Amino acid sequence: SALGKLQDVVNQNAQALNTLVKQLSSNFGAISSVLNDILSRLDKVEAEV
Amino acid sequence: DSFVIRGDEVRQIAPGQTGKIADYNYKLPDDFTGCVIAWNSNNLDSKVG
Repeated sequence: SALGKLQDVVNQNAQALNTLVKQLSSNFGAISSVLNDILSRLDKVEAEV
Repeated sequence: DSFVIRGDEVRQIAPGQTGKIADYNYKLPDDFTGCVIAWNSNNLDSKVG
């Protein structure tokens, strides 16, 4: 616990990076999180939404 | 653009649709700005023979 501040900063940076790289798996109301599965299941007028 | 089609093929004139007429001889772009005008001409073009 002597170097807790630097370790905490590193852990916060790593957690921010992990959250930013994990937010891609979310749907955000869409049908899927993968663009290939969306551009190959709907037409060019409904997949745009 | 003046042309004659089937009464069931009117829905194919809308942009971003499907159909044999809408994909082989006539097609509107996705950024079409205008109005589509259509009317019945059975007593004008159709012939008894």
